[PDB]
Amino acid sequence: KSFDDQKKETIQIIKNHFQCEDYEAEHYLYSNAFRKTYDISCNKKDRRIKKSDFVESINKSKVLFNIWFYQYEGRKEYLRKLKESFIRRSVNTSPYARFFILEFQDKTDIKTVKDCIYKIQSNWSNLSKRTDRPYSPFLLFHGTSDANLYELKNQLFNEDLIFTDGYPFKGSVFTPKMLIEGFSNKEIHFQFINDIDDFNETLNSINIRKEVYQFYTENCLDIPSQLPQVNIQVKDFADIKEIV
Amino acid sequence: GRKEYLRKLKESFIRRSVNTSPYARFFILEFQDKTDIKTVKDCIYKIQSNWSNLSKRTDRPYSPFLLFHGTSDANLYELKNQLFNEDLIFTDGYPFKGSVFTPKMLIEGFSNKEIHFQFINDIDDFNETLNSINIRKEVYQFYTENCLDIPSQLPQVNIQVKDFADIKEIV
Amino acid sequence: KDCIYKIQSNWSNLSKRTDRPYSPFLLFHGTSDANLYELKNQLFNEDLIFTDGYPFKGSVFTPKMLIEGFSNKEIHFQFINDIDDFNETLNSINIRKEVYQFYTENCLDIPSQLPQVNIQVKDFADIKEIV
Amino acid sequence: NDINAEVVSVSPNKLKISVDDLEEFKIAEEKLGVGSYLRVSDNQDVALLAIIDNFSIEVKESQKQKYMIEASPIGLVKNGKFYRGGDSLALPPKKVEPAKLDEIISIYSDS
Amino acid sequence: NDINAEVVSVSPNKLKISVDDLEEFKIAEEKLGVGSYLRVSDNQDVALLAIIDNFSIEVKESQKQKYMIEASPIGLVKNGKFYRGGDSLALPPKKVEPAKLDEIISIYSDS
Repeated sequence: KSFDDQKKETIQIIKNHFQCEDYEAEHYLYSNAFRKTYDISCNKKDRRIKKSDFVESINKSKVLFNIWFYQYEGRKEYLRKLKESFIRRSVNTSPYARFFILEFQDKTDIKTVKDCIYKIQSNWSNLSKRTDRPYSPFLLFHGTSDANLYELKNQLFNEDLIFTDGYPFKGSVFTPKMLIEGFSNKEIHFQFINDIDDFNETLNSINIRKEVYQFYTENCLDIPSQLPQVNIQVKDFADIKEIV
Repeated sequence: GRKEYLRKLKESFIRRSVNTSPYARFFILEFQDKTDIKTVKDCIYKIQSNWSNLSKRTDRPYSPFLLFHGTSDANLYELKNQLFNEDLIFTDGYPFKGSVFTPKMLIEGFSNKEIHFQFINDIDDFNETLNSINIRKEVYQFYTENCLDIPSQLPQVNIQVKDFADIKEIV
Repeated sequence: KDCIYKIQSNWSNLSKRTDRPYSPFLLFHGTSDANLYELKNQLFNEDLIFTDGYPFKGSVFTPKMLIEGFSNKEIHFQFINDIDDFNETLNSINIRKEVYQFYTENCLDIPSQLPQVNIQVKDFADIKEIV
Repeated sequence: NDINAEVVSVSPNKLKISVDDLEEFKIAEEKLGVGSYLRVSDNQDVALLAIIDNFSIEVKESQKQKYMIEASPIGLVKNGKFYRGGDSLALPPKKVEPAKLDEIISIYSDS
Repeated sequence: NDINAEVVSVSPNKLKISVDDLEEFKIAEEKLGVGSYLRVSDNQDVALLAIIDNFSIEVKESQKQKYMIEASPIGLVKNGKFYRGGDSLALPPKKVEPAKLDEIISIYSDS
């Protein structure tokens, strides 16, 4: 049929099946089921598979990228589509421990990565001098070498974007409590989680409400399921700036 | 006697207060492998208590600079980790992992009342913070067998000690 | 009691002027529990308020009471009952610790990472003068 | 940052805004006058639009300059769309910047 | 606790309420509005029900925020039954929470 003649039919067959809201089916389940339909269709040999395990493959927490819903309405609409689906904002932003896991690889420029850090810190931190409850986001970068990661951390400090990583000196063991103080520190703009071993130790030291916002391209991690997660796949790292 | 030995060393080179003026005081202590960790800690705490003014009544505060040499990085980092757990907050120009030496962390920590003293890892960072501090700098050396080489334009005292524990009552 | 009052008067500062108060930690060994609780009951009667980490009857040892009582101006000192309560209090304290030991015949074993000083006195009456 | 303004008090229909820095003077002449439109938010998505009703820039000997702006909230912007009937509570402090051309246009176009 | 609101002053028909601590940040938007309903009590059995008339949230540098809520008592609930009364004295301080749905329903029901 036509393109519009099948949009208002595919949603309800999974809307009543999972008994979820509108964004949890149109943006979360329709998008993931489109590629896994396309993946078996674009295969050279195995075209027809049984859909017994198809219903559990689309229920993963990751929101998958959809190339066909990128060239159709452009990058100015798909990022704007994801921005009001899982990046819902209010007038008052509560002091929650927000974690931003962004995927950094060797082809990504430091300056492109630096621009999203400035966007995340501006939107998701209130370091105001008159706050009784200041908050700052936590940032995790993965999939890159330590030498390329240390170059990003060094340039952020020279541009007066003061952060903490739990390592106040050379030879220091990783201390969670410097990151917790940096959450409540007005002079610390954000927190830099170095790796996964320093990640999961920080979750145990936080008792306030915790939110995880993961943005990746191919590689995604295993966040614990009790935390509220947003896992969004994008082509380039520059698309992350327009969502956050 | 040993009391006379400490009294002579307390007055020949070291002064009791040096007029309590905010000066870039450098304390170079010769840490050996035979020296245990805790007698360094008593020396660090006595240096920090005597040679800093972090009270809120002052308007011109200061903190001492600490440098250690002759020991490996294994027990050097262990001493720094032990001091941080006891709320003796210091800085060494490495605010995060994989950082270059940022000597201006040592500059703000000198005037910071929340940073008790300044750590210096080795010689190369010691000369780098020497050119970053503009105010008057003095170097106090307390060594047993190896004495470090200090630039000749700085006021330096060199004090030989029989061991590491007698450094504590000299300062 | 005269030794405890001298330790509390000299080695504690609980004045309202300061904002960094401190209180001593007291540990006794070599005696029975009968006169330990007699000493503890009499000190609490004369408004020398202390904590031993047992805020109620049948309590497990709570070192966090000694964390708060160290910085509390209304709590004059801290009591430690025996060896096991001493070792677990040391792990709970994060600040610098010093062990001041006064004994006559038997001396306790102290962990070697702590600053220890050992005083052997002729009898208990001299301890009030040295401290 | 050219402008550093911040909500310091919240009434049912009045906001007092303290201008801390004012690096760029041209913002004060044409964007901080009486009747100007202010964007009151902690993020770039959901905002409170306000109309400047009164201001006072007091300066004295040793203390810093006191620039206070009295503004009345007039609506709410939800990632592009303006919502008239401004009674939603903005918990102070909130970062205050002059409203863009799109936000002022959206006041009358969306309703 | 999500909200710590508490009566600091009592007038014959006016209540002054200070929000000492606010944690949820959603209670202030909907349940602490201009005309919202509050429950004023020290127990869950008998309470003073009041409608807000005014509020003010002031923030400055060193001291904590001053979220003052101005309310007027309108009645009295006794074990889920509402008694309309102009003057019923609650001795301050009293712990204040937003009124539940069945309490506001009971205002117009049990009369």
